[PDB]
Amino acid sequence: GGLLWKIPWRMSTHQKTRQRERLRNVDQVIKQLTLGLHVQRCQDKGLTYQEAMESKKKYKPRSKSLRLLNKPSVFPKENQMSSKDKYWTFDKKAVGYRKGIHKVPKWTKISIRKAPKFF
Amino acid sequence: FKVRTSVKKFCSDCYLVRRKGRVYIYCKSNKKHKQRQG
Amino acid sequence: STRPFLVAPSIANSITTEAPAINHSPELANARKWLPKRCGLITRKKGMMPYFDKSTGERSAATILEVNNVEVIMHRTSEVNGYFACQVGYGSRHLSKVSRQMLGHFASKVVNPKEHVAEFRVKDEKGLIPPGTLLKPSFFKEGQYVDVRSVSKGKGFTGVMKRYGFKGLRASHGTSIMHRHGGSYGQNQDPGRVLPGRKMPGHMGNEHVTIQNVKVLKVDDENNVIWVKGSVAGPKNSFVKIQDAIKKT
Amino acid sequence: SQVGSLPLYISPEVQVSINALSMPRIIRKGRTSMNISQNITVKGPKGELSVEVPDFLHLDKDEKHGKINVTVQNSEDKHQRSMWGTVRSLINNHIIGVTEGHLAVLRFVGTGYRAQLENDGKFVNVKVGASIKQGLDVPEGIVVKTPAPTSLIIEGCNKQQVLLFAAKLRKFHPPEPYKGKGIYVNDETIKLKDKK
Amino acid sequence: SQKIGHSGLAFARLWHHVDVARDKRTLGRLASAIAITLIGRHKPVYHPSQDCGDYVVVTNCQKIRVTGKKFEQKTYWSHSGRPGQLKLQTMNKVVADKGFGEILKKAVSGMLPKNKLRKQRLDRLKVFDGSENPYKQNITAFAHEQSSIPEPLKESIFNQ
RNA sequence: AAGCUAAGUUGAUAAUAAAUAAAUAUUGAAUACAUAUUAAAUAUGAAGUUGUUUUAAUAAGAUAAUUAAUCUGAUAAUUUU
RNA sequence: AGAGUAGAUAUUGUAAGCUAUGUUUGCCACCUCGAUGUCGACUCAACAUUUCCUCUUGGUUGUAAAAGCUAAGAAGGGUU
RNA sequence: AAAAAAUAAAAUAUUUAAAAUCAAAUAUAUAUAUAUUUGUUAAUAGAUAAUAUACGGAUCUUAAUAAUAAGAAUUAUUUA
RNA sequence: AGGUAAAUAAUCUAAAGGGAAACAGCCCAGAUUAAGAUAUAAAGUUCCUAAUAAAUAAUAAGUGAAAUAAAUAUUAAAAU
Repeated sequence: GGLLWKIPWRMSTHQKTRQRERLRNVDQVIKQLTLGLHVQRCQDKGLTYQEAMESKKKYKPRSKSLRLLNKPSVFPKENQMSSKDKYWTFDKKAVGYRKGIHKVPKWTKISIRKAPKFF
Repeated sequence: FKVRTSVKKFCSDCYLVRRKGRVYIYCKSNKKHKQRQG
Repeated sequence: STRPFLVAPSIANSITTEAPAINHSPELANARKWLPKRCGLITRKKGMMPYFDKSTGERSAATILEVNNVEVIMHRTSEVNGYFACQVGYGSRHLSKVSRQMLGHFASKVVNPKEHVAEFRVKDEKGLIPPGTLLKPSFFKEGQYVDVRSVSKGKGFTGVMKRYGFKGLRASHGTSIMHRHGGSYGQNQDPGRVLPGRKMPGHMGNEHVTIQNVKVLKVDDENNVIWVKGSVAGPKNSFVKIQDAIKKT
Repeated sequence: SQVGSLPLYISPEVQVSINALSMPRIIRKGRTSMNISQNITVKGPKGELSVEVPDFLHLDKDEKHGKINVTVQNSEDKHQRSMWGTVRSLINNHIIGVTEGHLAVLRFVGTGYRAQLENDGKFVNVKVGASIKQGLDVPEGIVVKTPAPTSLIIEGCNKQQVLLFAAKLRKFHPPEPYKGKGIYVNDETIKLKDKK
Repeated sequence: SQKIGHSGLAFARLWHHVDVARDKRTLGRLASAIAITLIGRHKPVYHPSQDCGDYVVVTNCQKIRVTGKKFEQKTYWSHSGRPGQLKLQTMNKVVADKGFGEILKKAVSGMLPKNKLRKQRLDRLKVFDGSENPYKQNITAFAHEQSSIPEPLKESIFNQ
């Protein structure tokens, strides 16, 4: 290994904060998507925008992917997530079966919340 | 002195000491049991 | 009446504390030093001749160091100069040769225009000789040991064989054009250059040389010479310092 | 803790005082610190001697039954607790020395192995198998005396100093195993090997 | 418009005292603080192209704070160029040789920007192990501060 | 003969001391004991270290003179240490 | 484990285990493949310390002594 | 021997875990029903080559007294 | 193995910019020409070097502070 890819094995505090923020943003996006759908469905039934926003009973999304994203068991929120799953991917060939998320290529775009139950 | 990584006390008369940032095992009975952690 | 001045509170209200003494101070260095307890005298190496011991019969080569107008010009002290030393002056010189400033200096110190001046550093204030006095060969005792400083014979631009005792290359068996050119310098590649202090041809001699623990064979105030056992660095008429041996008593 | 809690008995002749130092010094560890402020003294019949001690420690002198106690401001602080047991023990040792006096008998074992007072008590010459002469000067406070040539006695008010001196004396020739042979401080023993 | 006026006072080299006995900062933090002053970053008239930093007189430098076991561990290196001449001195040894002021100076040097003005900036730092120093008389002072200081002390300082 | 040489002559291995590595200790709690401290105190100990010693480089400092019927240098001449 | 009289750890240490190293035999073709310094000698060494001797020191029924054995510190000097 | 008692400072271990259990929280019916999520070790030694120490460098672990004033610049989890 | 044989994705190749000390391929991000006020990305905010202040733990070893070295020993810490 003569070429030096000087990437540290762990993240800085600032990196971790940025990661957390990014995670929070994707959750927010999902929430917005569900909310807009609900609003649209209220409008279709025949309420005003404000009335729809007020509504006690929020409509859950019917499409599959959205419904999965809504579930925390499948796609957890940043507040829900463990410290470890925010900053460590599962890597079967690593010692500890764990690897920094920053070592994943395009980790800033690519999402990866859920690790295996005991790894 | 047996200078080694592993430093276990052999007999009851052995006693462990922590000096100079090194674990020593001295012994009051058997002088062969003198060890030092690196 | 008083002049205008302002002073900072930070510098006024600063609690007074003396600085700790440092190794690279003069006074510490002086304390460390291995020095003789007595002054010396400047001499000229007049030549060399045999000394026969009349009891035993043993012959020893002795250098004849002449002592002429040797005089304590002034001396230096720890409080002013940082060390204790006696500025000795040797011989007599013309007006013509000596600088106006030097002549004035000699007049102030009340000595004749001098042929060679040199310091002789000592341990204590007790070792200092009163200034103006004349130092004669009887200063030293016969049989005592002395250190001897002088500038060696100039050898000119010398080769590595004469400088450093390099073996050189072979005389025969194919050797071409480098019989004496000691080879292999600055290793190769690993250093990438000639590492400092690589023994190379250069100028040799004409440098100072202390010779320690030389025995004073003979002293006589009549002929104005100190006999000294063995060799002394430099040519004839070269100036030679002489002080008690620090190593030998 | 268990040592420091033990109260010290004093006889009327001896006085255990305490007072602040002229210029207190601070011992600085990596994380923790320790400011030496107070200075305990144990004055008595045979002599007087002192212990420089931290600020957190302080005495508790009782008039009744001749007892005095020692306590620290925080026993749950580890360093303080460690100091407490030390200091109490030290002042007990001092008390013992001033009232009774500490002793250290050195018995020399070997053919021509013996001690001698050379400089009228001020230098213990020791001859223990060496061409060169061996020995060392007695410190201040220590008084040495030789009932026999082969049995020296060191005596002093400070338990630390006397026993250090004894150890130094021994160090010229500690007991060999093959023949029980050398310098034995107090009740010192050695398991003798089989000759063969 | 803002720049136009008499700029002589802005570019004036002031003299800044720091009694190390009083200052509670550790060595490195103190050195870093000094470095800024030496550069002239504290003053708004600063420009990278122009050296415009003040003098800093450090005093009672023997009482400088050093954390951990750096006083007996921390090694200062040196090398001429000839191999086998790496000179490694521990902090305490360096102090014994020169002083605590030398140590501070080294820190300050390392803090400073690596260019032609660095040496000048380093020179402006004036460090002293104890209290007494020649620059006593030239530290910045004000008339409003004079009431705090007792009467004869000022006179003694002036005499000195 | 000189010179230069080494086959020759002479000198020298640079003390003392400072802190130390390994190692050997004293008092001593935390931790009834015990433990040389990876607690506070207290000791020793190396062809190593710091020094010392020597050589060279520098030039803080010092004494001395200051417009020259003789100031300090330099060119020039005669040479050599 | 097994030697080592009697005892695994005085000294010995299998097979396996975990590392280090970056000296060698490889392996790779990534360098130029206008790098002989063509691999050995001589001249000259410099450097490391993973210490051969020399200095300090622990153990060594396997240190009585002397030889040693073994280990620690140690690269100052020296090593045909 | 030696206990204001346990509530907590005994030993002998196993252990190094939020699966389980427990606590905290989300989600559904909701006067607390289920399901999902989150919560369980530290330091030293081991340590190891060759031009030169090399966290990029300086340097960073804070201390009442006492400055307008310092107090990680390391690691773990977070805030603005 | 900077290996080799394909598969897949991206970049490079043919991509200037910011980050990763330096840096073909990694992390960001795509130069039409300016300009430089407003958001920022990746990455950072004691100094060098643009830019910060906090909480709460834990570390004392300079461990560490952008290139995480192991079986094992020791000392601790929780828990059962």
